[PDB]
Amino acid sequence: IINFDTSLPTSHTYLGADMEEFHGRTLHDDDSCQVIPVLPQVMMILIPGQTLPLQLFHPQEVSMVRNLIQKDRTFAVLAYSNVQEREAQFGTTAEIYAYREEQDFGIEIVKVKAIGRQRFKVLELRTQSDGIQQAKVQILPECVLPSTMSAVQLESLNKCQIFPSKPCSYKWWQKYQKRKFHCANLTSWPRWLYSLYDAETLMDRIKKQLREWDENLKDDSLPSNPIDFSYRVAACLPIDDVLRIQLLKIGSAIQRLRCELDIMNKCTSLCCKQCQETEITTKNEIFSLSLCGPMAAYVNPHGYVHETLTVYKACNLNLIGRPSTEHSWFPGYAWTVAQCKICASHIGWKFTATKKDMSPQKFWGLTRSALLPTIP
Amino acid sequence: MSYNYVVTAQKPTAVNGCVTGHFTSAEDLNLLIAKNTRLEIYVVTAEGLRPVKEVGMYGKIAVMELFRPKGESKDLLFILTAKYNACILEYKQSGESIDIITRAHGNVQDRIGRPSETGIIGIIDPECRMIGLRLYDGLFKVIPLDRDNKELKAFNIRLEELHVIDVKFLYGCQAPTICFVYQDPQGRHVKTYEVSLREKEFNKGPWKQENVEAEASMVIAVPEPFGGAIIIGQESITYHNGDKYLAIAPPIIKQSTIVCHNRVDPNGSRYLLGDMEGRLFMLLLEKEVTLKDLRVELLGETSIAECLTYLDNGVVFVGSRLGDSQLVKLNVDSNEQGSYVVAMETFTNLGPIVDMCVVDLERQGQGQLVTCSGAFKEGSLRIIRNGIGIHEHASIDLPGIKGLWPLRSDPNRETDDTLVLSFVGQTRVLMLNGEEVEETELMGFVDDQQTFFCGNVAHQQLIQITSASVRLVSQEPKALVSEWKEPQAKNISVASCNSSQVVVAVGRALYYLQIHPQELRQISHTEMEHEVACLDITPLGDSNGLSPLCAIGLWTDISARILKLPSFELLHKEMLGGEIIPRSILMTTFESSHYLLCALGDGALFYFGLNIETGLLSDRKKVTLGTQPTVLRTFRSLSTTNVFACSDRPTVIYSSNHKLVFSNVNLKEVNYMCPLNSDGYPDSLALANNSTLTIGTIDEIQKLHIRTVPLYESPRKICYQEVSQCFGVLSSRIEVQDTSGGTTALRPSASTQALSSSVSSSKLFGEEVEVHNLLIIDQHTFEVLHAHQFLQNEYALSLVSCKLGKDPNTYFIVGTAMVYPEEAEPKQGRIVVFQYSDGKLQTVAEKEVKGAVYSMVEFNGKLLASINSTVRLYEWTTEKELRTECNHYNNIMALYLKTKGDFILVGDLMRSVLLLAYKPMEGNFEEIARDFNPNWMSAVEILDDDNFLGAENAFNLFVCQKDSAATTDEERQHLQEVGLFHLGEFVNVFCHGSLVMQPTQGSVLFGTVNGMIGLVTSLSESWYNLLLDMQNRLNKVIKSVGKIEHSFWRSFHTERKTEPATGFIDGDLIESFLDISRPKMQEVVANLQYDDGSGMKREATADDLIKVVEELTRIHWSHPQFEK
Ligand SMILES: N#Cc1ccc(NC(=O)Nc2ncccc2OCc2ccccc2)c(O)c1
Ligand SMILES: Nc1cccc2c1CN([C@H]1CCC(=O)NC1=O)C2=O
Ligand SMILES: [Zn+2]
Repeated sequence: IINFDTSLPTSHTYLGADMEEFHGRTLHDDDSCQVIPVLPQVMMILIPGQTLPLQLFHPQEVSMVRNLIQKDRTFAVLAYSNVQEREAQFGTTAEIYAYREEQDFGIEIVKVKAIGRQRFKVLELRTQSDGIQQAKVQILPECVLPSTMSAVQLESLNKCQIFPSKPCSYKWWQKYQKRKFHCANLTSWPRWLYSLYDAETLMDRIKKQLREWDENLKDDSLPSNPIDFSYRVAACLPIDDVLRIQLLKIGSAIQRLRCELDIMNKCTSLCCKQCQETEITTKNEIFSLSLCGPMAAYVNPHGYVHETLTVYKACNLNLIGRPSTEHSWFPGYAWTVAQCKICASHIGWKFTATKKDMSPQKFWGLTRSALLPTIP
Repeated sequence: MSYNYVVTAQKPTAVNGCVTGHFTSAEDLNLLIAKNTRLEIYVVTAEGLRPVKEVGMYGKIAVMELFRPKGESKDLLFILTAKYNACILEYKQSGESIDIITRAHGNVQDRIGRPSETGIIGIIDPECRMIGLRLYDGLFKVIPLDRDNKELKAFNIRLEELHVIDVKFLYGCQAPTICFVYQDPQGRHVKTYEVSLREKEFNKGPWKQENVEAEASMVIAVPEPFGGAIIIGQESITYHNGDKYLAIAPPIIKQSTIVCHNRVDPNGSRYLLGDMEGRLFMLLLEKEVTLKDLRVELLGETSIAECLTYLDNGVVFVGSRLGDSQLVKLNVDSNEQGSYVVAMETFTNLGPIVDMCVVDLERQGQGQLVTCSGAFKEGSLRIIRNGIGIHEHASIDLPGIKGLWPLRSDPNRETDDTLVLSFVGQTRVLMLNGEEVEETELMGFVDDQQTFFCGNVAHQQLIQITSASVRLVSQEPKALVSEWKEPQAKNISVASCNSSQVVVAVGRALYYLQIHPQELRQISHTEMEHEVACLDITPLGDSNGLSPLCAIGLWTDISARILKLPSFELLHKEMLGGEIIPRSILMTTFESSHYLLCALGDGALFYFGLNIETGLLSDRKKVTLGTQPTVLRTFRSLSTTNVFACSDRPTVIYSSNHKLVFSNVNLKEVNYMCPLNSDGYPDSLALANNSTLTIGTIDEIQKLHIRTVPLYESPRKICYQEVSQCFGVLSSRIEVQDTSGGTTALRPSASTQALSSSVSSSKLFGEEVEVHNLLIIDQHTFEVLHAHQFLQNEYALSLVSCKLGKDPNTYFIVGTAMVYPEEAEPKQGRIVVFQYSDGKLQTVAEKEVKGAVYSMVEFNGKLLASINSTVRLYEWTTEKELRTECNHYNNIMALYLKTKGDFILVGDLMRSVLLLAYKPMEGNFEEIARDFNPNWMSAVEILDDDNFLGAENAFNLFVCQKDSAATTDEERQHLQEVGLFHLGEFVNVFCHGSLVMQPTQGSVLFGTVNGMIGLVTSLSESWYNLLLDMQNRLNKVIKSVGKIEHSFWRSFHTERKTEPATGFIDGDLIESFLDISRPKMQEVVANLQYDDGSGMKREATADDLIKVVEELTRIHWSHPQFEK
């Protein structure tokens, strides 16, 4: 990547001029029952730690958000098992960190940037007179587990539990496993099995696999903490809604990291969800043009949100229309609509550089909704 | 089901702490030993350790330290539990009453805080100003030891260093001063801080040293006059003081990590050091007074030691969690032989129990539990049996013994001096002088006839009954005085005798004889409908050794008619069990009660109550003691009388609370026995099997008898194969990288010492390799009959013994994984089917799977195996191959597999539980229910069709349940939590062992890391409710050490959530009801509701609940008294 600031995509500059920023400490108690407003148009499955960009034009939505800015600034994003029937049993809370309202020309527009915070289960869903939906919600706790050996560790061996910091050498990981899981001899299972349930080892395996697909991730872009790392990878994985909802249901970082590793090993190809007879791209093509990762939520001019995955090369797509820089999510690039050759479905857009110096000159933005993960 | 009763069968045996001091008195030296929830108090004596007091606490003991505040006459004891219960305890003795007083107590947990990696560290400063607690990263907790602080109120001082490895208070400092090792990005360092008493804050310490050994892990505070600190790493030992630094890295400590230490003398000249492999070392501080150098000496090998405590007279207590604890002696030959250690006592430790199995599950003969116990060199098989032990004093090799009779040759002497033995067609006499036994001839006794009865008789005479004749012999003249013969001179088929009267049976003819001075008179003659089988004339009740009743067994039709004497008239006829003929008939009085005992050839025992006046049956009860025919002989224990039953399983019959006990004798086999009360063997007995005569004395208290089979390597899994009379044991041994392109063993061990051996392939640094094996181990001698070695890097995970399909062979079947350090998830493994025959293990078949075979069960004649995240059913074909029938993908690794009927319980380490049903008409599995609840799970078991038991992180049990209150599929597929309980132990294995230890239904045994062994059994709702209420009432009456609440102790606990127990009755609590005073029992049961069978609850009495609880105590093995 040359002449492209990978921090621009996360800024959402297309939303407009500098937006007022709010620092929020609102977190509901674990297992608490709370009533949270739901925006009707939003249909995405939000993952904790994932930024959601929203543009609201309907008076009822604008008033609810303006009222929301005062108070918690928290709204509920529902993971819909059935989009047509509006059926959702699980969801993620979203907290607004950036807000701007435009009244120019007498047209009232609210633009907001929000971050996913807490997972929840839908106890009840009710529709108010304004048309806004209020959801009865039960907060789902983030399960943090102690080390497996903490229950069985010898007190004499407790002194050796902390170990000298690694210079990810293979020799160091063998030493880590032997020292960390030595008390496994007291149990019915081997040390290597405990490593399969160890967060640090699992994150290292995900980082190594990601580095192979994206050598450009030379820096430690991923978060050090297991919970943040698990949420970051889950948001960026190009997977179908049912798999994403199952990942959202997981309450343990260890389980989430294991599910992500299994998906990364199992899935190699991405295809059109409609026809399913077109291979749009491969894992090697996937790359992160944003600090956040390969895939992020972006909002269109009509307020619709698309999770767009950045790939160097896409195939079996037809380009319709002329390149436009208008409302471009990636600044310095023009977008042209891309349709599947067989079924004409809108998979995404091809982004072309407006300047010769910029690298990459061309890249493809693919919507997760239009893509199905395929296992060879 | 939803109502469970959990009780301890064997208390934890592993030692997690050991301290010395003066708790019992200022003049006693004590050894205090921590065993999880138990505290043992010994007085150190020149002979060894005197047990004085054992106590349980409602907590896992994490810190145990003795200390003496100013103005205190003797030491106090500080305890902290794993749940942050803190207390100060005082020992109070009043004559023979011993109470543990709680001087102070309180919970010192912080509402938020990250528990440190090195765990809880508790330390007391040498001035006894304060207790310091390192519970959480970033904080040092100080509890002032002021007399007023009886709630143990504490304050926290921030500690910039967030990764502390170890800390101590230093000696010889002006203000309390800590010294600690910590790690940060720049390395591993040691630092000090003073504690400002006025400011409640840290002040800069006297010294520090950065960049110490990367593996520096242990701090030792050296007393005055030197002061300072010793730091132990992996290769070095350093000393630090304000201006002083010393360092040594002796080769002698290169090989293993030092992990415990102990100060030998008060001034710090010498320390004991133990490494993880059982090496014991002496650390010597050399003085030039200034410290000039440090020296390390290897003293020898001990059990791997969690804790070491020097006692006195060169005696060191070794506390072991991986093996047996020991008392060891440092020798006095240091100048010439160098320093050596010799073991003087060994203490049983069962922990860790990593697997176990039950043998002889049927309750006719009590079952035995065999455990895979220990690890590495301490690895062993432990065989546990509950029974009456006999202390053998003498063994004599005389084969063919058919009878044993005690006799007193000298009328003046009370003690028996003669033992008479019968052999086919022959009788021999043994003379007993002290412990010297010599064969001799008794004049007046015949040696060419087998003796039916021999004994001392009235009129100072001896009697010998033979098939040929009845002989009466004088004692002082030592000659025959009379003889009785059948009129036709026919042989006597069966004989019965007592001091005054003799009854003998020839065929159906029965003759009654009485003994008169120098005379034998035939008082009565009788004929019988059937051939006589057995006769008894024991003189029950008050008489001059005179019995009015004769007991007879009839061969043609089995019966136990009782006849009047000298009337010879039947007064009762007893029930006939069936074709099997009666072998032994005995009439005995237990306590003041009178009973008639009949034994049968089938080994059945029928006991019927009798009345001396009426002699009719009171109750007909049959108890099966053994398959072999049983012989009954009366013996006297204390003042009471007991009966010893001779059979394949020797049995003693007790009488407590006017009931009839049937306790097992811990002896292989006994055909004949008699009491023996001689000057050399007082109050003893003589036993005889087919080859040997043994003189011994009964233990007098039923105890757990544990046989240890050392393996010198780690036992991992065990199964019993009955048809082969052997156990299969998977095992592993560590080997080190050889210079000759190979690996060599550290020592000989069961897998390298087998009678016969095999390998999976003929294939051909200092790095360790694990080598895995299948051991075949003889169930009677525990010889290693065979050892099979698996492939290189092959890990053996699971083991079953079973039959499959239509094949009549029983096989050992092992599941494996191929483990490579580069590969995290195993991609290769196999299932191997073995057959044990001709002393050989044969590989009958082999199946390559693409993953780790974590678990296996025999399912309805088929093999069910868990490979990676898949559960697979295999059929065993007539071509001796495993054919996949079906395969079920899970979203979880199937680490835990259990089945009942067609149902399958699947579990993972994260507490994810899946219930599967095999559909026969679909040849596939169906998922019935699931429950995902992230938490470390260590074991699972199926209680019944709807309830599943598991053990999970922070030492808890749980029960979950397939709800029947459901119509929705979503409800049916969702498991209900119905049981939660903080056990306080880590469970590695659940196994069904019904009535092995024979109001409760079912029987699940579990084995734990600490060597504790527990039982779970089911309660009806009515019993659970009575027992739950009794708990709450017991809890208001029972004195808790440290004043910890039972409800708090048993609350389900994780670091994130704490929840009250439910669905579980604490049997250990319920059983303590038997120990409280009579007034306290009645306040316990006041307003209690005793639901008898009628459904109408009435008021409970103390005596109701006494009998209820006493019956509960009989479901499991009893606990040994600690002190004498
Ligand atoms: N910060 C950050 C950060 C977070 C996440 C990621 N990557 C990812 O999640 N997947 C990812 N990446 C690179 C190449 C291929 C990738 O998917 C593999 C895949 C393909 C199809 C279906 C399912 C999985 C990152 O590259 C950076
Ligand atoms: N103009 C128009 C009308 C209807 C839908 C959409 C647009 C533009 N757009 C995308 C195009 C890709 C981009 O980089 N930013 C966007 O906003 C849409 O998704
Ligand atoms: Zn298509």
